[PDB]
Amino acid sequence: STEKEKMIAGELYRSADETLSRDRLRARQLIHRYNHSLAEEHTLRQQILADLFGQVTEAYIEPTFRCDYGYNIFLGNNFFANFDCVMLDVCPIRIGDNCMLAPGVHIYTATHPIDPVARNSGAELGKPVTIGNNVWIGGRAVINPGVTIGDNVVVASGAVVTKDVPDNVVVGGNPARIIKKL
Amino acid sequence: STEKEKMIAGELYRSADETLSRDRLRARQLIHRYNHSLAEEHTLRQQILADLFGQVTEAYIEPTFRCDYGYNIFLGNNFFANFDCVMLDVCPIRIGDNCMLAPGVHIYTATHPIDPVARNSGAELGKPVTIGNNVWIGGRAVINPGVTIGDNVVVASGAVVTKDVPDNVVVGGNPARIIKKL
Amino acid sequence: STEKEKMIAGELYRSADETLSRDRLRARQLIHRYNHSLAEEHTLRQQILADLFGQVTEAYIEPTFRCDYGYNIFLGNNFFANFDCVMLDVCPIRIGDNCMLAPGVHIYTATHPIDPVARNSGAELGKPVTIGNNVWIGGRAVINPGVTIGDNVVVASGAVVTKDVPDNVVVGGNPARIIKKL
Ligand code: PBM
Ligand code: PBM
Ligand code: PBM
Ligand code: PBM
Ligand code: PBM
Repeated sequence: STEKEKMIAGELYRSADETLSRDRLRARQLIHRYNHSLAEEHTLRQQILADLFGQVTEAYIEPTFRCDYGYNIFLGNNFFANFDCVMLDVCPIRIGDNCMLAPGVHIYTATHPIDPVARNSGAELGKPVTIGNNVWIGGRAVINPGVTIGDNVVVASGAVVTKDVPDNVVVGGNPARIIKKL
Repeated sequence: STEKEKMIAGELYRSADETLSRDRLRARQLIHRYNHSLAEEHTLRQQILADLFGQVTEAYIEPTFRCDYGYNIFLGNNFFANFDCVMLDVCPIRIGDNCMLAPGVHIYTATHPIDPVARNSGAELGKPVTIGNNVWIGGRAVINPGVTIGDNVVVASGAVVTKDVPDNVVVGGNPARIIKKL
Repeated sequence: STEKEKMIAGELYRSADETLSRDRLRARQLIHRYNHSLAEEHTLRQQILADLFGQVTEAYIEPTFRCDYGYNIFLGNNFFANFDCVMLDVCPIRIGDNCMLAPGVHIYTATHPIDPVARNSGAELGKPVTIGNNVWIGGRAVINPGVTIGDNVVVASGAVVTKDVPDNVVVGGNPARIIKKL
């Protein structure tokens, strides 16, 4: 297996890999163009996002936006994200329809072994993140690697999501807990 | 009743109202000027803040700063904010005298219904935020919509404030709780 | 004691002090140059950090990076920090070998008295931060003033650290608590 295939599949990979280095530069180029583009530039922004992401249809994303690869982000219909959102997509980040991200939401997929020896060994690895339909994620929340958020979930601002979230609940806190059922 | 008066009053409003859209454009223009202002350009900075806010006297605000409208921000005397502070002022954000915001403090006022049908309906709404005199808000705190913070309050770094905070306490945590009486 | 000596030693100091002011200005110049440097400007980035920090050997720091003075930052071998990290170094921030900071980690040393009269009095003070060897700090964590983090610690994303952390543990939450032993 290619290092890219290993990375996407959530296995140990090498980021210094040639293809991956090139992929990150391509994404950086597109991100940079996205972020310095004007808001009146709809065709350009839409064109850049179609190029960047694995899947996208309607998407309103305020700069500044950031991702690592782009092709690991899969966004359902009518996606909305306020400024300073970060989607670090070492592994697939799959988001359903009608998602709303408030400002400064961070979604991570990269991780490291907790054991220091292993960590300092160059080991690189990620875990996918999946988010359902009609999910609202409040300002400055953090969604950790390997998390699955169900449909119709409201994530309060500043929440740090470390475990799966079932359908139809409001979560909040660090660590995030169920606040109430919808 | 114009959409603007509805917005400010904390009622359902339509952001696409032409007057509100002109208003956000003006704010972005002013914010952009502020953020790219060289350092010794203190006059320019002061004049921009006088033009942007609903009320301001002495105010030291390190770029980058961000707000939505500007005119819903009312700042008391001797206001101070470190870099990357954000005041999303769909509704009034009233802050008393001698306020100190550390870096990356976010104050929000916009909200959404928790019900997904209602949320996906295009319903736009906010709640005011009021902060007292002599309040010190630590790095990366989040102040949520509808919250009132009393006088002489210390908000610990990273705190996420979801409810009123009475006078003379230190609060911290997410959710933020009383840590000690002053 | 020059105000500088007081600042560094964690005593009440006056920031408006000319050398300090010059020192902060110098730091801003270097940071600015670092932050706008293109990637392949290896030589330059490394040269700038050598000039900025009190101690550094191998350090990979993704822009944007930010500090107050630079000379209060002491970094051990093989230092790594992702983008948006902030080290506000009014007092010494001493970090061991093989440290890894995920994006948007904030380390603070400045503080203010909790008493309002004393706070509004112009009182300026800091507390040193010390971090051990082989520490991995997750995305958007906050390390507060006066904290000491032992060796082989993993600080979970979004954790807010307010008290010392002993060797060989994973901490997480706000406030951060021991999640498990390593
Ligand atoms: C089509 Pb392959 C498992 C580098
Ligand atoms: C228009 Pb909503 C990301 C507070
Ligand atoms: C210079 Pb004080 C708002 C951490
Ligand atoms: C050798 Pb002195 C405490 C400016
Ligand atoms: C691939 Pb690590 C510096 C969150």
